[PDB]
Amino acid sequence: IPCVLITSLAILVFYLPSDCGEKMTLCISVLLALTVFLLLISKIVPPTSLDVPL
Amino acid sequence: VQLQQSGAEVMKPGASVKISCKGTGYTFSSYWIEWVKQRPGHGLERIGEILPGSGSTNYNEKFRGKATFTADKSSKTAYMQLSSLTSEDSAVYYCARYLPYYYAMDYWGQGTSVTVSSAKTTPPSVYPLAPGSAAQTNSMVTLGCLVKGYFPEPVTVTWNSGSLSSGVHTFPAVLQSDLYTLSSSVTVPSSTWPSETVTCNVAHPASSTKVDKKIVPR
Amino acid sequence: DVLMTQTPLSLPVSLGDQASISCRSSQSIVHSNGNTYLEWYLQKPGQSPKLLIYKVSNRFSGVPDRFSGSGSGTDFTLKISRVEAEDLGVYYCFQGSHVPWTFGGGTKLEIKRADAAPTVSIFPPSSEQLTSGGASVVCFLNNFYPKDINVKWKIDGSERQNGVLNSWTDQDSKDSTYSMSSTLTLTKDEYERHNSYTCEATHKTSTSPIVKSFNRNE
Amino acid sequence: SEVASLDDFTPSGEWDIVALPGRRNENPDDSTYVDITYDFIIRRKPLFYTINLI
Ligand SMILES: *[C@@H]1O[C@H](CO)[C@@H](O[C@@H]2O[C@H](CO)[C@@H](O[C@@H]3O[C@H](CO)[C@@H](O)[C@H](O[C@H]4O[C@H](CO)[C@@H](O)[C@H](O)[C@@H]4O)[C@@H]3O)[C@H](O)[C@H]2NC(C)=O)[C@H](O)[C@H]1NC(C)=O
Repeated sequence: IPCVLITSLAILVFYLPSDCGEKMTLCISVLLALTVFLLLISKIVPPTSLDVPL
Repeated sequence: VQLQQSGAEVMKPGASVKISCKGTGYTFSSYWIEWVKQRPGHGLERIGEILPGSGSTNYNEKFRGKATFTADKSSKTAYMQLSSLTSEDSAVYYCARYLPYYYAMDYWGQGTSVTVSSAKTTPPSVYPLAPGSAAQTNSMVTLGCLVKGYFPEPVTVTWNSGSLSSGVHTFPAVLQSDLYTLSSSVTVPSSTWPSETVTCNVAHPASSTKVDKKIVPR
Repeated sequence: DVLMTQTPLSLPVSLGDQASISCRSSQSIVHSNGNTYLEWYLQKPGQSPKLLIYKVSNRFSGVPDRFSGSGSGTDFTLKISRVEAEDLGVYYCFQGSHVPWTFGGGTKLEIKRADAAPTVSIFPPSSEQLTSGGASVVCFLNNFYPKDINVKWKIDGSERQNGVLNSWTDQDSKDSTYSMSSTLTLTKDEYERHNSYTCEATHKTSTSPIVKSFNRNE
Repeated sequence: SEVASLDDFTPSGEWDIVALPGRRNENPDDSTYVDITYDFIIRRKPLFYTINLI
C-alpha cells in the first residue's frame, strides 16, 4: 500500500503549474522514496538471477 | 578418457533433435562440455557449453533459443536439444571437454552427422558413362559413373575389387533439387580396357544396395 | 561476442618452407591473472580437431617442436618451421579469455609445386539415360593446379547458366593437384533438340579455354 | 584427480562455479614441504547488484 501511494504521486508533477516553483521538489522526492523502497524490498526478498520480484 | 557421441540422424524440417555426448575415464561432473558445429562447407562454430556438475549453460549469440543443453549426473552423459529444424542446420556436431583458464579441449567426440531434408530413403539410381560417338580416342581414356536419387548418405563407389586403386577421382556429392548426386572418374589403358573387365561397384549400406553395371566400349 | 579474424584464408607453401598464420581479435584478450588464453587447433580432413598450442607461449604435449606461437593483447601469430604432408589441414584460433569463447575463421593450408595443366574430358549420356528419360551430360576436369578453374556451358552458341553442377576435390597427395567435375542434367525433350554440345575449360596453364565438344546429330 | 568433484553439488544461486583445479606443490629449497591446493574459480551472478546499484 505505501508503494502504491508513492507511485500514485508520480504523475502529479505534470498538473503542477510552473509558477509555483515546486516541480523539482515533488519529482525528486518521489524518486528518493522509490529508491528507498526498492532497496528495502531487495534487503527483505533478494532478486536473484532466476526471478525478480514483481 | 573417451567421449562417445550418438549416431547419425536424418529427420524432416521442423522437427527436434536430441544428440548426446557420453564421457568416461574422468570426473564427468567437473568439466565443461563444449558443443561445436561444423557446416559441411567450412568453419567451426561454437554453439555453447554446459557444466554437468551444475546447471550452468552458455550459448553463442547466433544460437540462443535454437539450441538447449541438458545433462544427467547419474549417467555420465549430456544432451543438446535442437529447436525447429531447417536445412541450414544440416552439419556435423562435436562434443569436447574443456576447463576454462586451464588445459583446454584435449579430447573430442567422434562427431555426429545431422542432415535435414524432405527426401525419403530412396535407393541409388546408378548410370554408366561411355566415350562420345564422335571423339578422339587417345592411348589413355577416362571412365566414370553417375548415381542419382540416393538418400541418405553415404554411398561407396569402388571398382572391381580395387581394380583401379590409383588414378581415381571421386567427387563430393551435391543436391540437384532435393536428392543427392555423385560422380567419379578414373584413368585406364585404352588398349587394356577392352581386354579385361572393369566396373564401378556402387554400394548404399544405408539402403542395403550392392550393384555393378559394366561399361563396354561404344 | 569477441570476433577473431585469421589471415590468409589460404597459405600454399612448399615442403621445408616456414609458414606463418596471423590472428587478430576485435578486442584485447589478455586476462587479469597475467595470462592470455589463446589456443590453436588443427583439423585434418575426416577427423576431429586436434589441439596444438595453448597459452601461446606454451605448447601441448605430443606435438612436434616445429610449432610455436606469440603475440600481444590483440595480435597473435602461429609459426611452422619445416612443413610436411602431415601438417595439412585447417588451423583455427580459439580465445578462452572472454565469455563467450569463439573460434577463428580457419585457414586452409596447401603445398605449392609446379602447376600442371588440366586433362579435360566430356562424357555424353549413355543409353541407360535415354531409357530412364534423362540426359546426363558429364564434363570432367582433372589434375589442374592451382584452384583457378572455371567452366562455361555453351550449347548451340547459347551460354546457359541455370542447372549447372559444380563439385571439386581437396588437394591430392601423390600428385598434389585438385580435380573438378561439372555435370549437366538434361531432359529428353531438351537433350535431343540441340545439335551441338560443348564444355569450355579455362585455366592459367592454357589461357585459351580448352574445348571439348560433340554434336548430337552426328 | 586433477579437479575437485562436483558429483553431489547443489547450485548456489548467487555464485557460479567455473573451474575447480587441484595441484600438488613442493618447495625445491625445503624438501620437507608438500601440499595440495585447489583453486575455486567462481563467477558472480550480477542481476541482484545490477538492479540494486547500477
Ligand atoms: C588463481 O590464483 C592462483 C594463486 O595465485 C594462481 O596460481 C598461479 O598461477 C600462475 C599462472 O599459471 C603460476 O605461474 C606459472 O607457474 C607455472 C608452473 O611452474 C610456470 O611454468 C609459469 O611460467 C611459465 O609460463 C609463463 C606463462 O606462459 C611464462 O611467462 C614463464 O616465462 C614460463 O614460461 C608460471 O610461472 C603460479 O605458479 C600459480 N601459483 C600457485 C600457488 O599455484 C592461478 O593462476 C589463478 N588462476 C586464475 C584463473 O586466476
